[PDB]
Amino acid sequence: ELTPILPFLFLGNEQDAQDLDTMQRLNIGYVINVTTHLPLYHYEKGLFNYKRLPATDSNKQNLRQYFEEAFEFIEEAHQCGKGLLIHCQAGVSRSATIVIAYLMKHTRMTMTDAWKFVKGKRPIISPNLNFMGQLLEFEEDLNN
Repeated sequence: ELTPILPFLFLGNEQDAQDLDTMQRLNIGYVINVTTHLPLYHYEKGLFNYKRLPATDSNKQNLRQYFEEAFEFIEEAHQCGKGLLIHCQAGVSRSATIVIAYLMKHTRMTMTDAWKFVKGKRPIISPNLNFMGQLLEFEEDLNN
């Protein structure tokens, strides 16, 4: 169910991060794990490059702090022409907020539009009020 948000960006869940067979058929070379507790599945195989963003899906969690780290990673994955998977435990809130924000800054889109695109491919996404609110400040601060 890994949703191709882009040619070079896929958004999925925990079971998605485990399907190695699938992942190298899609050409994934990069993984962002947006959890605090889950393994970097397949790390020992030496296949992928990984970045953990140890966030929880709380109304108290700050993702804006990770926005930059995730973009630099995603853009390198573009510059090198291989796929990137971004996952949480379910692809609904944490990992989607980060996708929405990249689609904002490194594609030409407002939040409404970036959110609309992603929900159109992956309609289970439901970022919580806290994440929404952090997406709004990000819009202001870009279009400052």
